[PDB]
Amino acid sequence: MALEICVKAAVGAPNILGDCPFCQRVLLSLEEKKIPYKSHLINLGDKPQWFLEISPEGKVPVVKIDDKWVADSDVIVGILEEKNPEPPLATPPEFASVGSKIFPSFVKFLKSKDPNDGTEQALLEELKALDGHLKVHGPFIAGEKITAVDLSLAPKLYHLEVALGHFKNWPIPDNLTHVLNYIKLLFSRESFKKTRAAEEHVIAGWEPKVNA
Ligand SMILES: *SC[C@H](NC(=O)CC[C@H](N)C(=O)O)C(=O)NCC(=O)O
Repeated sequence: MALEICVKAAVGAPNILGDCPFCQRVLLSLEEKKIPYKSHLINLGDKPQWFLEISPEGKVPVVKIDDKWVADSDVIVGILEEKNPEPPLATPPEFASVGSKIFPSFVKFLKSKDPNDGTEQALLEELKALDGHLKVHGPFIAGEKITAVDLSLAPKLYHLEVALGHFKNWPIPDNLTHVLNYIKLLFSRESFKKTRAAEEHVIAGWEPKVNA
């Protein structure tokens, strides 16, 4: 019965969330559904021994759906948006084609040993290719409503705004007229606003993950 979820505790502050935007996806779909769940803050620097019985890689996120474990957040989202008591949302439209390039390229932006100044010249055209069709639909990165492309990207855009803001506060121009207003929606709803990490505890989670 029920839903139990294991998620990133902050570095040094085990009672709050820190850097794992992949955990923030799982909170986002549960809070869009408003469905009852139970959350377990895992310290990744000192992992509970029983946590390997839930996640064989020792990673977060991992969940229990009806007490049965599921790891990796794109698989966890795939099962939650297909096999749950609230309506299923596992429908990827055309926005998943560009969004699946943005998905790793915005993690590589936060790991830009390979220059971000050269990478950004592709990211502006990735954002234009998404935004040019999203401005026909209006509100969300999957179109008229939240589906898999918001669940793939929404916490990663807020994580870029915070963690890239610490050294290269990269502006979204008003020509990206969906993207620049969609970032303001991350401070709203149950689905985005409840999932917002403490912003120092994103930055102090992300620094060693420029390397690791
Ligand atoms: S976010 C911190 C690490 N998790 C992941 O990177 C999850 C990637 C998956 N494909 C996903 O769920 O989407 C993590 O748990 N690191 C362990 C550590 O010891 O820090």
